[PDB]
Amino acid sequence: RKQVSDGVAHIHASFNNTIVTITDRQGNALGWATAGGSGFRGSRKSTPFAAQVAAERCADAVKEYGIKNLEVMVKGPGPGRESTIRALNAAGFRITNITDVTPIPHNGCRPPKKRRV
Amino acid sequence: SLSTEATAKIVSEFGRDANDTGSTEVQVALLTAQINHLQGHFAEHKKDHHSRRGLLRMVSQRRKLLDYLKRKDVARYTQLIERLGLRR
Amino acid sequence: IKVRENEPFDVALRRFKRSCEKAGVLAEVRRREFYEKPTTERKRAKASAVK
Amino acid sequence: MRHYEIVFMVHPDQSEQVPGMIERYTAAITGAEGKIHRLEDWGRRQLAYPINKLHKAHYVLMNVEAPQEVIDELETTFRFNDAVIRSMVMRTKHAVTEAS
Amino acid sequence: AVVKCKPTSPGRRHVVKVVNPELHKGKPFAPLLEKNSKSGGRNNNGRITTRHIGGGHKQAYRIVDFKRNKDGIPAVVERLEYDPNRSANIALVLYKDGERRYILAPKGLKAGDQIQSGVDAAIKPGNTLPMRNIPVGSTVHNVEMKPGKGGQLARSAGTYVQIVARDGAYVTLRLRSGEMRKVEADCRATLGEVGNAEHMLRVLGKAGAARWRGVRPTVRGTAMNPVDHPHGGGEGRNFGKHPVTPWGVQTKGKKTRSNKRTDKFIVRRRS
Amino acid sequence: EIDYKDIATLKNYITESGKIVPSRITGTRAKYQRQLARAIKRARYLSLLPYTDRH
RNA sequence: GUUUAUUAAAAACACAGCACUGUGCAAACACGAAAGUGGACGUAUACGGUGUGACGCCUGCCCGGUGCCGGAAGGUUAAU
RNA sequence: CUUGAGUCUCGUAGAGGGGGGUAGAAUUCCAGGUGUAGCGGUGAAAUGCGUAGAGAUCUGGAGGAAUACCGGUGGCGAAGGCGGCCCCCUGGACGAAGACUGACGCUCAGGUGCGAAAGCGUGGGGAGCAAACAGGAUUAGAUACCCUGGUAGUCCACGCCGUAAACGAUGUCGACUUGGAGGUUGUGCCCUUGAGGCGUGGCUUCCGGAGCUAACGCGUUAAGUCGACCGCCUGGGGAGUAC
RNA sequence: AGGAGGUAAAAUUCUUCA
Repeated sequence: RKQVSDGVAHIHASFNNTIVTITDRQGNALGWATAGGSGFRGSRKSTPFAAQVAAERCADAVKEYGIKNLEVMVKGPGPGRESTIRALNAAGFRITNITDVTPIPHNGCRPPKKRRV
Repeated sequence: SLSTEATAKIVSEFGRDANDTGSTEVQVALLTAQINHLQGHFAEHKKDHHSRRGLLRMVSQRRKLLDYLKRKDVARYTQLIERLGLRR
Repeated sequence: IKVRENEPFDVALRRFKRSCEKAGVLAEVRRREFYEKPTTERKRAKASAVK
Repeated sequence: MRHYEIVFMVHPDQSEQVPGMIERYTAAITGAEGKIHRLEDWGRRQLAYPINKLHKAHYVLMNVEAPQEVIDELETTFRFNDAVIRSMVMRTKHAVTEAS
Repeated sequence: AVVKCKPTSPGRRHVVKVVNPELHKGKPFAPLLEKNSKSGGRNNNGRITTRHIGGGHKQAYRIVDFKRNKDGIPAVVERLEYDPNRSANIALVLYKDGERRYILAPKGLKAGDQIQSGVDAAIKPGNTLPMRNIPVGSTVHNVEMKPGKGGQLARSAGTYVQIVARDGAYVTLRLRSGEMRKVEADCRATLGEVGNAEHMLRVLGKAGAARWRGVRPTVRGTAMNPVDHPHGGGEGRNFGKHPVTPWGVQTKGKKTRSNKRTDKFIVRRRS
Repeated sequence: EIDYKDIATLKNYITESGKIVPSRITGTRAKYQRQLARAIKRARYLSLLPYTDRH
């Protein structure tokens, strides 16, 4: 089904799990893959390696469309922030662009408090 | 804060001449002018306390000036209250 | 923020984040709101910036 | 009677009406013995960010020495006029010329 | 404007008047009036179908137009009148043709405004036009469910609807109840909010203050006897029964909605 | 610097992200610093200086 | 204020108020085999049911049983 | 009479105050397209959410509140307190000279006004956050710390409350007394001929003298050295309570 | 060398007079 070549790599790494979704130049998502979905529960997925295999997981599910090259928009800090884009490149994808889209509000909502540990 | 047009105008009505703004009558005159101007200013908003003390300071200022004038020459005092229109 | 590499290389080389955003302004507006407490912190650090 | 920057931008579609705006504007001002020391029309210029959809707008610089009356009732015309997009009046500090 | 009377007498100290200065004082527009009698909670069979209906002060009907078909014809609001039949206020508008009609005077309405209906009417309170031309999100009241019928949604005071969807030839409206019902955009509507909102700020003050309104005393099922109400009579404040109607119908949660015809026009029930 | 329209002089006082560069680097003066920043704030509003590089 | 007309006029009932819940219109509900009508020529600040009963301070603990509001793998299961 | 204290001319800087608009990002809610068994969360899990299609992703819309970067022992005000941008209205402070009034001054019981947050009354609104409360964990016990939800409240108009570690824990005003390093705001002079050079005022920060103090320390803005006036304390608990 | 980020989870109590 289908046969694209240019897409996007919307990754969302956090302090718990890293979700990677390979979409097209339209933003409809062709296939995704999480660090937790491939196992690794708790601190297991809270590591850069969890995102590494996660990328390969999303890769081995989107190549069915013949995705040659695709952009990469990083979102959310935490682990698997750099190792993630380091996988797609080694997966055989022609990296083109890499832009950051981490939601940065100009001081609006009021963040939580409870964290006394 | 009271255009320079009104200020110079008042000075040439109470004092012997121009540049005589230092006169007691001139001061109490230019002060009351604002007290009546800002009078309408506070008529609106009414939530401007910071600028309220200023108006009060202006009145409390002329008030002490009246006691002084009334202290020295009494005639100049009456001829001022009836003209300027105040004290009741 | 963004990087448009040339051709002869694949390495990230995106060490720009470690000089602006990344966490220099993210970690700040992450935990407590502080408010007036920062002043004491900056004043304390500024007191150690002399010697 | 003080100075006002005034720098609004008309929608690219209503660019033919722009030359008319300056007419009524300058007219309403001169009507109250107003002034005018500068009037520039950079024309359809590029935008920095997608404002209210569409790219590139029609900027029209201005500089008038009108009183704090006819100027206050000027924005009401801009807001009511869906044609123009943005609007802004700035400081006073005497008058200027050319530049930009 | 809300007013709180003083304790000049019992049943008058708990009264909170809700008057309006910008409200006309006198007789309404005769040309737009009719009989409008009072039934009494009884049908053609003379049987009291609806309980708690009786008495009340004599009322008259006000010819109000909810369809708003006068398109391309501006109109000026002459004044604002009180409509007993409803909880909102009516506005006697005068179009440029010389025809007068009553309409649910919106929130930001005044005497001397220029309202108009049609697929060209400017997006403002007091104007009516199909939702197919009204921008999404626009708070609208007196919405219709069918193109040509008339406004039936959000007609009370302080109430309002908000368009929040499109898709196809329909649009989802966020009813004041919190439910989102789908209605074909072909249906017209009036931007802005309905009449006053201080209607819910009322508290009457006394019992007789509710009698001349059309409401009669309320009897409890526990006070009545078993032969009259399922809750039995008891022998000193007793119950032991389940909160039901005087006909054997569960209550306090027991839903009684059966349609299946308009369920499709529903997205998310209230909450 | 002395104005906001002179974007050709305020474009070298801001980083690539649009963030206003501190006086610690630019070595600008004191009074001229706030004025320089005040000018940028005005330009940004008039869509003269992008708030962020995300655009 | 109302009530056992004709042994009980009371602490009973009603009561403004408050709360829960049902109801998106051809409403719920009710009178009716049906039509139709009432509810309402009203539209959630509306209406119906229930409970309590101005106001002031407040209204705790408990979901097994009996109901109600949902979900659901498996099991049993009518007509045919 | 003029040196105190004021007025007047011109000019300069500012999150000072009040009112009315406006812009962007993000979060939440909602809708459409694509997509599918996970999502979310923690130290580890779980409650919760999802086959009525979440999360993720793309586009659009509404709403509330707060204004990233600038931003700093930086600025302003009597104190409390005060941060996007623009308009309107407005107080005070300060500087360069000259002129004028001529002690018109300082403080001040009563009294009066203002006065964070929280709370309360009559309404509206309500994204996020979040007492109480509800449901999961931790534990010997957990009416708490932790997690998932969440009302009042926070926001706005008006009317009250007038309470704080409301502090610089130092009342206000005036005069005098060795200095050094910076911030910030005017102004005079000089090939402006260096982005400066040479002086003079207001305000502010750190350190440091004498001196002062029990010590800590403060230290030209004093707790130093003096003068004026008001308030207040006389062991702690009782008690910021009782009448 | 200057700067930024990251980096600890909970775990009580111990008579009186010298």
